[PDB]
Amino acid sequence: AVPSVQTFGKKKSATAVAHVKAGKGLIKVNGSPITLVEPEILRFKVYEPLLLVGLDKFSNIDIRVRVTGGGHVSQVYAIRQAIAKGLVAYHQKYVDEQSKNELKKAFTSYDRTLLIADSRRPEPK
Amino acid sequence: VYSDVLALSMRPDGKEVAVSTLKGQISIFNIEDAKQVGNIDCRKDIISGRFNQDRFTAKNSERSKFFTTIHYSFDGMAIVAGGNNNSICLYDVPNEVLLKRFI
Amino acid sequence: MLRRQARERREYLYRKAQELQDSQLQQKRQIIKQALAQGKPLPKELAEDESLQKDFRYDQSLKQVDDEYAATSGIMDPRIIVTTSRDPSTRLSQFAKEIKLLFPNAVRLNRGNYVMPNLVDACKKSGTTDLVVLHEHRGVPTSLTISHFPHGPTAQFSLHNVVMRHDIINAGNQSEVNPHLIFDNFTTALGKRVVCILKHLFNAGPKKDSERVITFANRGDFISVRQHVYVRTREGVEIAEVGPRFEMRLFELRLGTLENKDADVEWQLRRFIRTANKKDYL
Amino acid sequence: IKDMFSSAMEVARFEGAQIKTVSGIRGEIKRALSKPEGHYRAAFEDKILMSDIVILRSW
Amino acid sequence: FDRTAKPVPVITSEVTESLEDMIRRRIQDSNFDDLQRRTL
Amino acid sequence: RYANKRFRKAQCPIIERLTNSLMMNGRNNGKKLKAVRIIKHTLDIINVLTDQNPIQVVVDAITNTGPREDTTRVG
Amino acid sequence: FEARQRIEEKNKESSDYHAKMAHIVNTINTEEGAEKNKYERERKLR
Amino acid sequence: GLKVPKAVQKELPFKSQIHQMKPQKKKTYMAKRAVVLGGDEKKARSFIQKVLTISKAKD
RNA sequence: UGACGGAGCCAGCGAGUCUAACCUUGGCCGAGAGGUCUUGGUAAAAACUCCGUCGGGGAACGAGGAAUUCCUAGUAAGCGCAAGUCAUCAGCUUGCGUUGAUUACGUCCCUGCCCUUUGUACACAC
Repeated sequence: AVPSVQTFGKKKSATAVAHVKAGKGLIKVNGSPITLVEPEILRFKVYEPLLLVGLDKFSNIDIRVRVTGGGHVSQVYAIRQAIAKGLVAYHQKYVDEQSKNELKKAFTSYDRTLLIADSRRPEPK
Repeated sequence: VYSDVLALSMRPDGKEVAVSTLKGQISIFNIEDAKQVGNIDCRKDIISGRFNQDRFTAKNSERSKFFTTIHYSFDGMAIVAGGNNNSICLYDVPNEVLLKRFI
Repeated sequence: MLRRQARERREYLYRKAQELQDSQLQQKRQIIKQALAQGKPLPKELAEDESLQKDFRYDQSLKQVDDEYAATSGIMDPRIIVTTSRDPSTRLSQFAKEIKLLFPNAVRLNRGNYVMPNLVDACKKSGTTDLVVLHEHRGVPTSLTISHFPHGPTAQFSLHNVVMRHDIINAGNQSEVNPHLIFDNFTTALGKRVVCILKHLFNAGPKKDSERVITFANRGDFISVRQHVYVRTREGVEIAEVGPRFEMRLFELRLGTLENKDADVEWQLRRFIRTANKKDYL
Repeated sequence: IKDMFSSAMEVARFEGAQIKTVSGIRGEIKRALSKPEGHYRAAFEDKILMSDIVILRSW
Repeated sequence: FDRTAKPVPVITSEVTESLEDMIRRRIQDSNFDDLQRRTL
Repeated sequence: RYANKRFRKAQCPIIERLTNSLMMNGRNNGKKLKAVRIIKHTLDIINVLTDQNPIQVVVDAITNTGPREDTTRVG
Repeated sequence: FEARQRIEEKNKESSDYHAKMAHIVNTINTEEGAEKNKYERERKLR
Repeated sequence: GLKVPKAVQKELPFKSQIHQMKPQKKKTYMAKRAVVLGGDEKKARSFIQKVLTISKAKD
């Protein structure tokens, strides 16, 4: 068996599926390395998990994502969401709970939107 | 919140709300801007029972791994929490730790 | 909760279907009650009966507003979201402003980027007892849909002979007091349904000496609608026309909420049927 | 509908009227057009085919 | 020829006045339609 | 979510404020990527000419330009 | 204006036609059938 | 034959689902391998086709 | 507040054997009706992103006065595809997406509008 964990990400109408496997230590957003998600004003808004948690936590494992739906800004937000959620899910399934809880704390320190997308419901008056 | 928030307590300061959720979690949300300031995972450290008539383990059980009542102390420092399980816990907020766990 | 909505609506449709299936028992018990009071022989069918004939004690103990609203006909205030169609031209926005003004208990929503399933949700979930959607044609208004969010009915009217108040004159302001209502010439069962919908659209129990009246008149299958202020004199009553004045015509009634587009249709304006124009209320 | 008429005058005269496609489905003639000069629009019964021939009775 | 649907009415002095007098008489009689409290 | 309560607008970072107010224009409504590219290049010019620090200069500008006593037309 | 006039007159004419039609058919039924049942009551007598 | 939109076919409840089995593109091993007889077997399979079609039309 | 050439990349609605133009030269065939071929002219995803280049219009007009009208969050304003639903809509109408702010979230002073001006409810409290 291969240690394996999947998560999701949803901005406006954009889907982002993210597999996370234990493996050779890389990151691929749909068949092309994450350094070439194209917007280029947002590539760091994609990196944000990578950087904020430091690399080795990723050096251990392989992350594959595919994204669809929405557009540019929505897809970038969706990938960042899926990466972060996938990281915490894998570290709470096959690795230690201390990493789990402190990762969740680091994220919710920075900006909670990496975890719970807001379903930004319409409002009465 | 990730789960359903089935117990609610509010700080004397009135700036913070402690919320206890069916995933075995207590959160502390600040209320001037609505955001999760500090969380305390509890699911692990609850001494929860196995009834005489059951047919599954008291580890794999899932009837009794959430906190159903919450209250802060009055320095806004500690939480007393209790459930429909065997034990009453007493967390310390600023470090997010368990100070003790009675039976 | 949508689990709860689905269950509650399903119960309702089932209860209605069985009321339909036992109205004949209503009529039969009516016959037996009649004969018992004024002792006359029973027909063969009832006479040979022994099951009903026997249990007709409880049912002997047994024993108007329309149904969907009777749950809260006069208890909470029905509140309304008047909502423009989409990308609304300024004249249409003016019209929606004035209609929100017209009703009491009404509030106004600009429609941009709100889809109907999402609007219908956020309504059902906030509690907004009615929805109004307005459609235009080069600033002119032509369509008005009235939807009732507790899984209720939606009457889609057309509306034609509009007159806009800001267009009329610098007439000042309305009275916006809980109004009085006048309804004329609604006769058929459909007429009663329409008056039921509009009435429960309005508020309840106006203060016994209010000053403005809104009136819905039937004239040749076209509803007219006016607003008026009336100040009583000792010799007569003279009034001032106010509010929009426009001519309105029902053209379908979906028993679902408006977004359904495949709900159950009670009536629809047949207008290629060969005898279309000889009859009223078609 | 494209050749029952040749002038918007004419179609305005005849509009709001009652027609039946040879197929036997009813419908009404409703509004003249502009950029073509005699073509009008009808609201029919069902999706009227291109392979039909619409008619209008007259005495 | 024939036709499919009665065209819309157009308002005039006669229509306005007839509706207006029906309204005024209904006021003189105070015959009114309205949602009443269901008390208790 | 910086415009729901009264002051979430305050809690929002400063550079985001500047970027959005910058894209507020007649034909620049709805091009935030244009706004952000714009401010990035501006700060580059800032660092090249005035050597010290863009963000510090931005903060200094905002504080020194904030008005401190206004008037209102009397009734 | 022509539309409203024409539809009005057509409705009046069709309704009046129906009324006359029922008037006639029913008067035949009443008168004739009455005297026929008279004659039949006669025939069964013999 | 009828055809279903994507939302419908992606949301049908389990039991009442549809079964659209897509054509196989990359020719597979067994379909490569299998022999199909010739000559008299050729003509015989032709004949059986013909006979079954006839009897079906008859019935 | 730009123009132009190549690049870069992402949507959601909709799927009835039904969805779609007319004039024109002349060939052949055809008893004809007509058919085939020629034949000439007129009707119908954007923005965004990275590289490159340039540096007033054929009498009117250079972002549109005075007054008045609408607007508080996926809202203002941009931007393209699609459908045409028994009323209404092609001079258009309605949906579906993507990009996404500024500033009050207060006050009854003005402008109107409402209300009440008797606790009646059952404590403790004014």
